[PDB]
Amino acid sequence: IFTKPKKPTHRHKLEKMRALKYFKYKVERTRQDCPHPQCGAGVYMAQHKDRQYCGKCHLTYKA
RNA sequence: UUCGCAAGAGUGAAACUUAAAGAAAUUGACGGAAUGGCACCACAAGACGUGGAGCGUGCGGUUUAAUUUGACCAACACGGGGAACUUUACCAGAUCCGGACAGGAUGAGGAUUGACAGAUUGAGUGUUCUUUCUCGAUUCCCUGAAUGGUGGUGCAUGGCCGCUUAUGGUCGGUGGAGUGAUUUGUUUGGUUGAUUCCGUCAACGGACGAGAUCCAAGCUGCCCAGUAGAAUUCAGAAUUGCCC
RNA sequence: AUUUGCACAAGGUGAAAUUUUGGGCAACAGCAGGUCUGUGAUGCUCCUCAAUGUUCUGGGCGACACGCGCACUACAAUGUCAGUGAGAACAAGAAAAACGACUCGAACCUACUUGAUCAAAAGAGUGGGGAAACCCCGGAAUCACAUAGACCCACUUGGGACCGAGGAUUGCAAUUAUUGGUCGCGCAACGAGGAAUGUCUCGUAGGCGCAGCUCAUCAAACUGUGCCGAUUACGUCCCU
Ligand SMILES: [K+]
Ligand SMILES: [K+]
Ligand SMILES: [K+]
Ligand SMILES: [Mg+2]
Ligand SMILES: [Mg+2]
Ligand SMILES: [Mg+2]
Ligand SMILES: [Mg+2]
Ligand SMILES: [Mg+2]
Ligand SMILES: [Mg+2]
Ligand SMILES: [Mg+2]
Ligand SMILES: [Mg+2]
Ligand SMILES: [Mg+2]
Ligand SMILES: [Mg+2]
Ligand SMILES: [Mg+2]
Ligand SMILES: [Mg+2]
Ligand SMILES: [Mg+2]
Ligand SMILES: [Mg+2]
Ligand code: NA
Repeated sequence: IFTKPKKPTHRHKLEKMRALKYFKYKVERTRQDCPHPQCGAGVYMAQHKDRQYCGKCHLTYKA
């Protein structure tokens, strides 16, 4: 017998057009690129309401 | 019912129950039955102990969430088992899939992987949520069947080990004897640790085991040493005579 | 003892005199002996995604009124301390398709020196060794000492169990003391052990250490090794 609720398995979410919202004829990238040279271009830092985050190298820029 | 003084004797069922009971021989095993041998896992002559104390360790019991389990001469410092984590098989929790593959959904208008921060939490563990980034077709979702398991069953097994069993034991062929199971060979005697030999003989011929082989140790030959040593010369240095 | 034969007993010879000594191997039949906890040995069966798989965290396998088997230490003067001497043998020792340099280095063992103008245990350097090469002339302790040393028959300078404080080391982690080292505790029993019971015949028993093994750390275990070394019998079938 267990008392804690069962932990669900993590499912990946999606935006279904996530590349469109990164860019903005003239094209501008709405996401600041990763300054880390290893990640390079094409890796965009996340835009959280608190800080910026890189998916590859986990670099974090606090506001 | 007859006989008897009586004890009883003669005569003599059935109901019911039961698959054997018996008989003679054979091979084992056993004997508080004989005979001959043998062993310090036996004794004799003894020696050191153990059993008494403290402590180490293993086993049991008790306790515990768990105190994981096997083994009870031939279990108990034994599983090479002297476990802090691991080991670990037990207990309280928490991850991962290491469910290949096949079939069917979703699916690059994205199947999926991994994560900073703040919460969850034992965890500064993305284990889960909020949040979005990231990786891209490796996964994920469902059914089947696979996989792994110090899960069971050693009374399903292999292999290995222990023990019977440290003694001298074991088996055919052909021949003899019995209806046969079986027996002789494989033996009365002496000898040997020895079914070891010598003799004897309804046997003769063999095959294992014992012995032999093998490994060390003690004596020794050859060979050999800038990875072993020795002796002898010079050269240096030390003691040097009255001392008690 | 002997018709013979097979042999035996003493003594010679000899390093060795009867399976030379000690081991290894060891038949045929078996046992419902043990092992499914060695294996990618294995049949059947059980679990299999909040798993009996796997990993991680923490506990446990060590818990203690007790019983039992094995071992270690003792009960002291054939002694305990303190000092000095002479003196073994088996043995072990370091690493990669990875880490740095560019094939070599480091892991392992050990010697020497310092620490040290002041305890041990440490900590550090400098070398050496792939092991007949370094350790190493392997300074083991039982032992010895005419050491003119202390103790003097007492649970005592026997015994060293239990426990308290300091400090060091191994490890990612030492609390349930990991293990050494220091000062205390010693007033914990134990003064030779009932009934029963184990092993042993010569370099043996007993006593004494040392190495390997398990091992990052830890031996009262085991597997070997050497050292000091006897009493007794060399017989029997009374017991098993
Ligand atoms: K016949
Ligand atoms: K037999
Ligand atoms: K002390
Ligand atoms: Mg009558
Ligand atoms: Mg005898
Ligand atoms: Mg026996
Ligand atoms: Mg044992
Ligand atoms: Mg664990
Ligand atoms: Mg298995
Ligand atoms: Mg069996
Ligand atoms: Mg078997
Ligand atoms: Mg016969
Ligand atoms: Mg005889
Ligand atoms: Mg005979
Ligand atoms: Mg145990
Ligand atoms: Mg003392
Ligand atoms: Mg052991
Ligand atoms: Na099985």
